[PDB]
Amino acid sequence: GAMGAKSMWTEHKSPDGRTYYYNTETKQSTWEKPDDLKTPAEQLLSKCPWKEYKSDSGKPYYYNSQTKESRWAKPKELEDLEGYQNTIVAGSLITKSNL
Amino acid sequence: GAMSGSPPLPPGAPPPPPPPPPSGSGN
Repeated sequence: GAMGAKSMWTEHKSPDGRTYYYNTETKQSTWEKPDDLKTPAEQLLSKCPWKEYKSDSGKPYYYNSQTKESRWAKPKELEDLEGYQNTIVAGSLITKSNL
Repeated sequence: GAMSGSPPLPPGAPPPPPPPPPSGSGN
């Protein structure tokens, strides 16, 4: 009944400013954030196949995990994902994509 | 080893270089 059991994943930083999560029972490390540590925001973002990162000039690109495609402009799908604070569901739930 | 200090760093690396942006074709 581990409903109130502390996670075995802890947070640490490397000399490069990077973060690595350690599992204190299995003794295994990862660069990926385990879904048990993911903050609500991350949980929200984590289901979005489109994610924001910046290029060398600071000009943003948005990448899709399913289709593996890259675009310069923000798709509306991500736009509504950001607005997950006012009108949580933008008239539809993310269970029907027309790509 | 590495029982003192900080625990070990994992194999692999989280995408250091940005995945390819469209260079110009149909975008």
